[PDB]
Amino acid sequence: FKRAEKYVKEYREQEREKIRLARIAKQQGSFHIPAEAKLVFVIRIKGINK
Amino acid sequence: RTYRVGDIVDIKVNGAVQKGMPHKFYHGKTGVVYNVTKSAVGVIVYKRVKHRYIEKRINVRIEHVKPSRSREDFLRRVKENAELKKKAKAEGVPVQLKRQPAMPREAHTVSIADNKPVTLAPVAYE
Amino acid sequence: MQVYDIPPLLKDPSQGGDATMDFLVQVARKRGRLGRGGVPNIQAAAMTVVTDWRDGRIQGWT
Amino acid sequence: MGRLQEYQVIGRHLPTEANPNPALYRMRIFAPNEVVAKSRFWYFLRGLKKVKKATGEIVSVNVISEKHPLKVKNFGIWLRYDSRSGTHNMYKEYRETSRVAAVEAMYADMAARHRARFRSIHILKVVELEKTEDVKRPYIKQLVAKNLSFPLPHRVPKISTKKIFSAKRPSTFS
Amino acid sequence: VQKKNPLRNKQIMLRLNPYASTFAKEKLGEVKAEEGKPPKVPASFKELLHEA
Amino acid sequence: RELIYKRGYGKVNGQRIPLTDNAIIEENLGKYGIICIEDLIHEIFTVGPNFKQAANFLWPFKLSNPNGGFRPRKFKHFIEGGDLGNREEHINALIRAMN
RNA sequence: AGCGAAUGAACUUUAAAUAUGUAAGAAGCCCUUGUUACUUAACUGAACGUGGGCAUUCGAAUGUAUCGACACUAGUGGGCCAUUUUUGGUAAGCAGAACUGGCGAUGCGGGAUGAACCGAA
Repeated sequence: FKRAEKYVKEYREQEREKIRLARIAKQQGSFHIPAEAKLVFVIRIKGINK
Repeated sequence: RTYRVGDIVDIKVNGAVQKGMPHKFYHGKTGVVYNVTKSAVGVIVYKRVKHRYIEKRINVRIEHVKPSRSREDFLRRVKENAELKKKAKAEGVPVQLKRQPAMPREAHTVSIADNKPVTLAPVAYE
Repeated sequence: MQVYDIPPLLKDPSQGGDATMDFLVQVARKRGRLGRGGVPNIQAAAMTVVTDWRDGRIQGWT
Repeated sequence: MGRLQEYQVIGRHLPTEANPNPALYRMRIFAPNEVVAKSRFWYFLRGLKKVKKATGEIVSVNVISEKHPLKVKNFGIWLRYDSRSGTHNMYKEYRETSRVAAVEAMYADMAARHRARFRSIHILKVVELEKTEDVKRPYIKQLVAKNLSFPLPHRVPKISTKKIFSAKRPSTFS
Repeated sequence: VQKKNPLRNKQIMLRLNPYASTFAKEKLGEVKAEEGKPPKVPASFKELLHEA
Repeated sequence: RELIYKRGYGKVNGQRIPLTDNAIIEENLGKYGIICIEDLIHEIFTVGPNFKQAANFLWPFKLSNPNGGFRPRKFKHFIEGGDLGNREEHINALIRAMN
């Protein structure tokens, strides 16, 4: 219970912390580049022929 | 150059000497020396046939062979973590020894001051 | 807890005997003191916790 | 292509110890979504300069919306299209309320009239004719003309396609 | 004997995630933004935005 | 979250057993600190130190065909109007249709 | 890319894509010290012995429906077509190599129909 309470917190802060930095850099006169994604889901949608 | 029975060599096949040249399949390959003669040398080179592999013992002259430095990485890396492991155990601070495959880039900012962007057309006219 | 993350671990039977082994395991995963099979090196993290206390990374008094 | 949007794409070469703080290029791109706007940015940039996707990064992507999508503007598009002979310039004009509606009508026009595909059309410049009497095409000038008013002859009724039979014959005066 | 979707029946959801009760009770999925008057976009960002 | 809750299955002694209880997570991944199904969500999403072991414990997800279908020209690039390749955040619309 | 670096595909600070050889520990490393039937001016090399560290990150990623040695036992040892690369030639066809893929032992959906097409076993 306590660990998932902690986990759902960081899901909220990480969204807000990425949002606020793009807002701050915009106002300060800069551009913020988010981190390239560290997780990829791959779905195979075509059969193995030829 | 001195070549010992049982070392890794690279076969380049120079076109200056027409004697003792191999086929173009053994040009630009890497094998192991197993027999040394007065003027030629014998190299075992793996070859691919369909799904399996076959070892072919061919004769290459001295003028076409060259030593490989694939041992250069392995000997350098084996020493390199060994001295650090000696150092890290002496210091009592844990140290990463393996090599990590090039993580994604993190997040940062870019100031537009002194670097006002220039707008480009799809094609260049000037 | 705030210095070294320290999520809520299980105190198990009694108090202190099993909590130290739990608090070292979470510190090993967070700091990076794992094993060859991914196991948490309890001796490494407890040394790393001892490394922090002698260096002053933990606060306390009598 | 579909619900096109117009994106501002800022990109630059990857920073280097020898060359810190790179040139920071910018292009305006008409793309259906973000992932092709980034792809079309690196397509053009590798054509002009040496910078490529592996050696570069995208600084920002921001959509741009019309100032006034409820006012009717005359737009002039200069474009360069590739045919089986070579590259040619055109200046086409269209009457819309937005810049994405300008290029949406452009791609439908070039496909219908010259059989041009998306990878052959280069949108050079899209301008809004801020004042009239700068319109130079006869079809658009025809719409701009004073106290314009036309009827609508031979308007077919909208009869439902599942109403197979009807009793009364339809009229075409509405 | 029968696979049960936690997204369909909330008893298996409460079996797996006990926090699902307090998540719905305190409306964590409807958290509002922090207060504060949002400052206007810089005028320099606007002229960049419609340069050409 | 919906991939693990709905189509989540494990590798316990080489068998595909669904994660119906929190207990079977601990008996196979509890030596890495993963004892709940929220732990497995956290490890997969925010890529952690035990991602090597969590992803292989996860059986490959047997998804269905997408509801509504693919695009008309399926075997072209996503940047060229099709479905093959990298689509970044647009994989979520495909996940919702297939799962 | 540059030659507001030098020099001039045969220019290079740098460096592609793209296929394609070779290595990525404990069955491993280095050097110290001794011998030999081999070799060298010479433990200079090869071999036999000696010493050490790390076994709770033992030295990239991903996967792993086990792997290896020995012995014994059946059926096989034809080709046709296409992509790409490549050698030669014709007025044009065409002929020959190498890789891969399909059909050969393969049913189903589609292309009205179909050995060689598309999807999918």
